[PDB]
Amino acid sequence: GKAQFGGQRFGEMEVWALEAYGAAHTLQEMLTLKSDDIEGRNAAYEAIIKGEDVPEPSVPESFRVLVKELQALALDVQTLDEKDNPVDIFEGLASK
Amino acid sequence: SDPVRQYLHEIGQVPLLTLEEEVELARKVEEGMEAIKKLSEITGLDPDLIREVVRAKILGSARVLDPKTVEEIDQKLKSLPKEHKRYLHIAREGEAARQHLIEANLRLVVSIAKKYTGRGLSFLDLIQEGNQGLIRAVEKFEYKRRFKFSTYATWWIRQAINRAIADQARTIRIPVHMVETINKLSRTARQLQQELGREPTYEEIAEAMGPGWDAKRVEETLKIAQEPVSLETPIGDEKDSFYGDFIPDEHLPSPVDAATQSLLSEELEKALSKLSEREAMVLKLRKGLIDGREHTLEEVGAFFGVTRERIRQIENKALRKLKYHESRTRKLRDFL
Amino acid sequence: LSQFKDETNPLSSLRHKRRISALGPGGLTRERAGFDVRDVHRTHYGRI
Amino acid sequence: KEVRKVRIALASPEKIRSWSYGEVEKPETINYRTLKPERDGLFDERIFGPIKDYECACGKYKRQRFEGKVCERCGVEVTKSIVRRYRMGHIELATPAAHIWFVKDVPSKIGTLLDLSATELEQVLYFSKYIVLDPKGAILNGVPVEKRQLLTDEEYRELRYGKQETYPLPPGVDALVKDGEEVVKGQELAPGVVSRLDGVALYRFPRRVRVEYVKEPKDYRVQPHMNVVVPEGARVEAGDKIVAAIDPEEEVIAEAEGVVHLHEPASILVVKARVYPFEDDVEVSTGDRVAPGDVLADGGKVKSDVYGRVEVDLVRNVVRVVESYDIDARMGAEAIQQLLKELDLEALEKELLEEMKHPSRARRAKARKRLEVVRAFLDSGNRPEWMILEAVPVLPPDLRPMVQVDGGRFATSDLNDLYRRLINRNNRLKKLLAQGAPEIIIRNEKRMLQEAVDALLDNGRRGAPVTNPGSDRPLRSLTDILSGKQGRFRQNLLGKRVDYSGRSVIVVGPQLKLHQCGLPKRMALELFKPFLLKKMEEKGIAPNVKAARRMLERQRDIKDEVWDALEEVIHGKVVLLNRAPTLHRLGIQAFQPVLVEGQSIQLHPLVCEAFNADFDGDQMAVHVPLSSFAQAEARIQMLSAHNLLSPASGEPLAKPSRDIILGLYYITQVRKEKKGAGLEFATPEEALAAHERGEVALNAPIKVAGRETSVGRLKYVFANPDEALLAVAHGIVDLQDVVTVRYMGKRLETSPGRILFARIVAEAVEDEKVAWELIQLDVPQEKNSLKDLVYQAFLRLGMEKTARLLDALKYYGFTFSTTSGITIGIDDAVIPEEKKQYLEEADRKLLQIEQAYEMGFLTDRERYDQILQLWTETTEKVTQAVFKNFEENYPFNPLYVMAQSGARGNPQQIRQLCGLRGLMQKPSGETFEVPVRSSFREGLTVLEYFISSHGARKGGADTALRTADSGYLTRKLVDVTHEIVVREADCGTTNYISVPLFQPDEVTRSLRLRKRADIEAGLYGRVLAREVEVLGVRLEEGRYLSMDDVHLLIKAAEAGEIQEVPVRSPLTCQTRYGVCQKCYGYDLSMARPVSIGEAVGIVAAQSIGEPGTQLTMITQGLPRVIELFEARRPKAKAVISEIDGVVRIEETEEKLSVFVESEGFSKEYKLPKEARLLVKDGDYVEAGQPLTRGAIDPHQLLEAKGPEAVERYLVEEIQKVYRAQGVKLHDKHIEIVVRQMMKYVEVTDPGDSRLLEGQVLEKWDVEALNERLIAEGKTPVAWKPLLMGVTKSALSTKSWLSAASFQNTTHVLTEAAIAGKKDELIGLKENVILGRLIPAGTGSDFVRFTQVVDQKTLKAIEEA
DNA sequence: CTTGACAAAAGTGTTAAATTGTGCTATACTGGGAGCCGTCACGGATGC
DNA sequence: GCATCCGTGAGTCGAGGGAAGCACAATTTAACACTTTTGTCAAG
Ligand SMILES: [Mg+2]
Ligand SMILES: [Mg+2]
Ligand SMILES: [Zn+2]
Ligand SMILES: [Zn+2]
Repeated sequence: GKAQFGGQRFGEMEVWALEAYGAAHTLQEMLTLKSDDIEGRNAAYEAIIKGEDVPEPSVPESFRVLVKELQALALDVQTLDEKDNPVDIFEGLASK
Repeated sequence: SDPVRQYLHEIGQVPLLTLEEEVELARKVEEGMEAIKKLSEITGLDPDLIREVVRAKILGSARVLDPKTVEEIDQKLKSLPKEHKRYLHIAREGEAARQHLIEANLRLVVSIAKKYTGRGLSFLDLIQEGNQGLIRAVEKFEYKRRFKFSTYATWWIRQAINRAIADQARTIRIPVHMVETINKLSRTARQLQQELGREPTYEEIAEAMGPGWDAKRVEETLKIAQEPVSLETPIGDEKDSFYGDFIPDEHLPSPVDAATQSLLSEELEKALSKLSEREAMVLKLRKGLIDGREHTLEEVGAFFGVTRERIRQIENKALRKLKYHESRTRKLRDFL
Repeated sequence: LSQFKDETNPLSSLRHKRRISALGPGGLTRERAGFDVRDVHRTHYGRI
Repeated sequence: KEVRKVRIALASPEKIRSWSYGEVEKPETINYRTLKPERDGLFDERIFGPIKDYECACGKYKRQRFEGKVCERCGVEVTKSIVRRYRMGHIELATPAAHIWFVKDVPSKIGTLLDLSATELEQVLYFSKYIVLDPKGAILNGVPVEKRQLLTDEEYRELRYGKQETYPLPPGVDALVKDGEEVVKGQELAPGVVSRLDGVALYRFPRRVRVEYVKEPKDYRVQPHMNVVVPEGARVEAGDKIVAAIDPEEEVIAEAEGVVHLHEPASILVVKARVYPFEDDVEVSTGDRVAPGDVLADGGKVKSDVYGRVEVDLVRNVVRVVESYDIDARMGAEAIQQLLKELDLEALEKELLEEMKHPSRARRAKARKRLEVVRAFLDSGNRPEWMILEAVPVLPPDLRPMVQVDGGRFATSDLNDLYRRLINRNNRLKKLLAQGAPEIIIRNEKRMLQEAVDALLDNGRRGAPVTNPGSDRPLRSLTDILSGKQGRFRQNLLGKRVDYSGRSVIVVGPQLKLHQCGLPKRMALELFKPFLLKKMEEKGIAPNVKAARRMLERQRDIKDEVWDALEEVIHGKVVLLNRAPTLHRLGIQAFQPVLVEGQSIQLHPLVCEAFNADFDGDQMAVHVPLSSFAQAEARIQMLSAHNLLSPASGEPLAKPSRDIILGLYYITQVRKEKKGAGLEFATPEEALAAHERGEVALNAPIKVAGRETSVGRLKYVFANPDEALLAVAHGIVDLQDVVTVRYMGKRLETSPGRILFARIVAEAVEDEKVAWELIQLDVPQEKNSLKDLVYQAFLRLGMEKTARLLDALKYYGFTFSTTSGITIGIDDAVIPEEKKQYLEEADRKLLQIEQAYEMGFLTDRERYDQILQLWTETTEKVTQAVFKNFEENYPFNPLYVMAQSGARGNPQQIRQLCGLRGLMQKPSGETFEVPVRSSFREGLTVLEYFISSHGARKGGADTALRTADSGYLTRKLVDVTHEIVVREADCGTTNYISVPLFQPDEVTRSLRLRKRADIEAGLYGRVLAREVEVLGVRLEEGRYLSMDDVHLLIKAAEAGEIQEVPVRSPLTCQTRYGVCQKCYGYDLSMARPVSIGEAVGIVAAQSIGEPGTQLTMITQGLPRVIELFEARRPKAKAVISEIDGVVRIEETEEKLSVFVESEGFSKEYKLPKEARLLVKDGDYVEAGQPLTRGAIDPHQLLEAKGPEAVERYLVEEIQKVYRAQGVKLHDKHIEIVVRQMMKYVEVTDPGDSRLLEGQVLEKWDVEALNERLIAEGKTPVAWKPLLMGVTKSALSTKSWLSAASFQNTTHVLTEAAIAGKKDELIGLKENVILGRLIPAGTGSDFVRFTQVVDQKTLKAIEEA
């Protein structure tokens, strides 16, 4: 919303347009760097004002919310690697 | 499919107690309670422990202290002579009567609970809270006074229902004493509202409350009594907008705020570079740029092996050259 | 049915008071309304 | 490392407790006064972490080095506050509660494992019926109780506690039965009451006691507060008490020795029990349970004779054993959990495998459904009992925040309310259990606890939805958060709000280039702020970035050098313009921003059609790609000037439009004169001589000597275009006057405007010779001729020169339309002189029709039809008269020119302006008998206007309700094909499809050539599978079919040299998870072979779905397409012959039958009376050939004919809808979707495998499994091709993430968690959800690893 | 550079008010109440 | 066979919208003073 100084909604159909174009990196930025990659969006702004290229993005926070909401439903959602070993996307902040 | 209808049907399968039946059950509970005390005094066991064992046996094996210690205590009671075993029988009959007395009065709580609906707790929640008061009524009820059970149980059922509303009807819990104040304030405002033919101001409400009340306290009480608003309340006829969509997150630093903090550190590091190899470490320790916490002059001294006056001289010297370097360059005033 | 008054100009306020809505509490639904309720009936002549 | 797979599985209570950092024991959220979280509450800091970074709750540790330290005063770990978003708690349920996802999701997973119906499971779970777990030798109604039997509450009380009944005696009357006397059923107890069961009759409250002294029948009265302390017939010595009382004054004693007799009982209790008199101490106590052979009293003398609950009566000194059994029956999830714990999945699988051989299909079908659930739990490693929750996980509090708004008010989510009720009910259940509350109270609380869990997990799934008190709005549960259009998937994962994004109204920029846009300065300053701050810091505008940002905060503080820096910032860069709805991929395009003064975005005219954008108030969003990758993708792939052709059809999409066509058509159209128009002469000088006399006009067609020419072609002969256009400037001739011009060495006879158009193309493409070959000079430039010019320029020159040609056409088209003089007046809508004559003829015929009707020669229905035919024929004639008048008398009429050139309008709309409005339809569908005989120029009457409003509303309502249907269809098509990507150059398959060139016409019963647009849509840009030799031209195998090749093939077909073309299509492609380059063909957007890594599945779905809104203007239109894509069985389905043979009609008055006769077979088809048979006697029909008119069932066609026939039918019938509406769509896009529909198969013979008969799995998997089984010499799996709709095909995909984000989120997740499904992140949706690089475009493995290096950084490396 | 003086702030200890939690009240009282159709239509899947 | 239950229905924007009282104990918290660190001024 303009009143809230808000961004433009990049809905599903707009995402499909980037997928059809093949703009994998343009789509990835709008999903992570410009929306909810908290570490990515802070680094992207800092890199630009220093004259550098924006860094490689990271996992979005919305997916982190999805994992936690799925766990609250007693569903064990685990992100694995090539060798099926679990990968911690919370950076050790949720592991006891 | 209706939980309320299902409960009402279940309580309807227990016939209501006549006066003769009610007195017999009340007498048995009173006799059973006394026998438990006699058993505990003779055997030396905890009166609560014997009551649970007697309660556990009466309730049967359909209820999950481990069962082995129940059996050992039960066998110990059964080993007593006939005179002492007679109190075990009275305890068993008393506990069975207590269960029957509670079940046969489940209609009384429903009649009371139906008058508390709409105050923050659902109808079934009101009933179960009232049941807890009904159980306490059975323990405290005395048939010697010849008062009917409905006379005494009503006080305990209403108490449990009213207390539960004060403790569970608000997302942000408010103590009973403050909840009572809010109800009294609402009654006073309502009574004044009809008398004045308009909404009373905080001055009229405060005067009617009595001594110790002013407009400030009435205003604060109303502010406390504000329930939190749901983040999922829709706005507009279209069901696509909610409260949470308009509340910014002011906890996490913004990208601008995070960037200027890193810019400040880089500029501060360059300023500390001009300082001596010894002064910079002292200043960063005193300002907590290394450990994250400030260090007192003695601790900084204990770190380097000098008295407190040395650090206070180094810090005042390191902090003064930075003023000179900053003034002669003006590369650090913007961050302030 | 209690709507923020549309008073861009005098005609705006006049139009709003004369609007007839099939929606609201006790009426049709914006997505559950078929073509029959949305058509111009022959009896709309002179009335709607 | 790097995330490659995502796995979902059931969470055990051990895992749920391992997740939790502490158990939430209290429902308190925060302190109401201090506003700090309460200990053990839903927001507790010791559980979920500190509120603020590196600071305990007790204010003792406030530094970072204490990271990893837990304060010993408050217990709060000293760490980042962001852990509050990630750390979970748990609630330890007093009793287990079933997960509603595994109960109410049909078919129930718990019920399937336990073989319990949905009703049976609900009754047990919600404490309606008991389930037996240990009968303990219980007998019910003479029949022993077996395990897993459901017992109602009445039956359980009977088995567990026995039979008893109390009969209230009337006051005063005395019972006829004594205390402790056995009775039988129906025996009278008192004079007025009779028993209903056999048992021991016991006096309840004896109102009178009669003692007999020996010296004396004294009688004593018993009150309600008095109880008798002695049994009946008891000898009472002097002084012994008889009746006990509260007051000793009213206590009853005995004067002397006597016997006590009890009388006047209040009621009789008849209980089925055994009475055992005893003399010594009893070894049992009240409430114990005994069995035969158990000792009761006297040290073994008295023993139990039957099972039951033992109760000892001290008054009567007898032992009563109420006949009952210690049956183990339980309700709720605790009973279900015990059953699921006891399941032996290995043994259950063996039994189900044994039952899989049952001859009955229903028995086998049921066994497979149970066994699929059993197999899922066995292979995944999950436990069935994990479906019942013992500990409820608690979401991190930052995901369910209780935040304070700027006004001081508190805002919280509904999950806190749902959690509080669960905790409030759980804590109360623990208190009730500790107090030994009766079963009715405990059962009610357990039922609420189960319902509280189900409201938290999925509110409203079972029972009435939970609403916050004081409102009727249902609370949002965890299921609602993840499901629906407002759920996490579709609102926050598949689409997001983005930074560096703006929006403003759009206006037309005619001066812009095709690759440019008008970006307002104020928008660009905010969009490019971080870049601008760096540039401002570089120059002297600001000292640093922070001071630069302060300058931009205030509008009056911005200096004039900032705008100069902003120009430097955006140099070279591009922005993305987006207009919603983004129906196809051209809804987002990249433009080079041009800073303009104002607040509106300037849009190039040529991109309006792709954007579907006009300038009546439209708005667009601006997005700023940030990195070099994002900028490179937009500048190379997404640039507007690079996407000139339509990916859907391959035709130009950025082409001349309304004003551009109008200007170019006007100058290229020639004038026709009528002054001379036929005069013949002897010499040219005579023909010219007449012209100066005024007898013949300049462009009047005359004959000079023998040839037909005009005066203009003789009077004016120009040496070159420069002289011709110089004469135009001097007013000697007009652009529309036909003259003789010497161009390129050929003496042309054309107008200067056509010569001017030739020079327009020649200068734009900078090649006079090639441009001459690209244009059609001898015709006015309409929409289609200009479209052909753009396509030919694209092929011969490329994107760069075509974009230059497009701008030149736009500039001159805009320039000429301004000075040409197009305007619309009331007289421009010319009324034909034939309209009055036609209406008089129609009225006479209409009056003639009525007279025949009044004479009774025709009925109402045929008269109604005949009236409609008359007006339909009259309306068509007026349309002819309207346009015929235009092309004879006003060839340059503004309505005619706009319609003819394609700029605006169609013959239907022109007639309503110029001829008559025509017939109108009632809201019921019928058409009014009287039409609207008045045009818009004459003006409708009041009645005619109201009659016309019926159709206008229906059309408007149709448009509103069709956008939802078209948008839903596109989403289905995306989700079924999103994973299809060109992944390799060639899959090596030798299969193909033979695209037919001739269509089986049935009205003439002959093969006729298909339409050229139809053959192009099925052959353009396709790789030839086999060599074709037509017209002396050898089209080798592997050759991509261009438009020239397609046209050549049609030319050969017209000569009877070829009937069908074998081409490679996605239908026969063997590439897994996509297609190959050679099976797709050309990138219709670039008219060249498709590049590996393109997301053709997304392009195909957008190509099909974009014209859905235009489709609707048996079923036809969009509803026909939807049922075709959903593989639905039509209501009026056609009857097809299952076998081949000759048809034998046996029509009789009674009924209609159709017989197909073969060598030995004879199939009978009982058609209805009103069946439009399309097959006649003496015809040989093949399998799957329709016998009756209608829509063929694709599933019946698949079984009767085969997988290839149903695929061909689906593609052809979907195209019929689009072709009938004028929409051009390549068959590739439909075949990509149909390929996904035919992706699955059904097993018919398990063979030497573990697969089940009737199991559905992907065709690739079974073929791969089959070739594997052959390798080790085993019987292969026999399968059967299967067809399913786009929704069913999408929902049965292998990846659970994409399926859950599409629909049936609860159903998809509940199956995936049980099966432990691992998502390999193969398609596009899964990578989009995780924010990864999609495996398409620049993210495809084919191109992602490409390296770039110069010849000096490479040469030095080569040395080492 | 350290010693000592020197004092302001910060840190323990008591402790009174202020606040919060818990128990109790005895004529007799014993099975709820809001909803209530333009019920949305339609395809699919299950079931008996 | 049919009844019956379940999930589905375009996008962006926009603005407006935002009915108990008491006693008594138990715990918590403001209020206070004394001593202990820390900080500072002098001196040599
Ligand atoms: Mg528009
Ligand atoms: Mg001449
Ligand atoms: Zn702490
Ligand atoms: Zn292929």
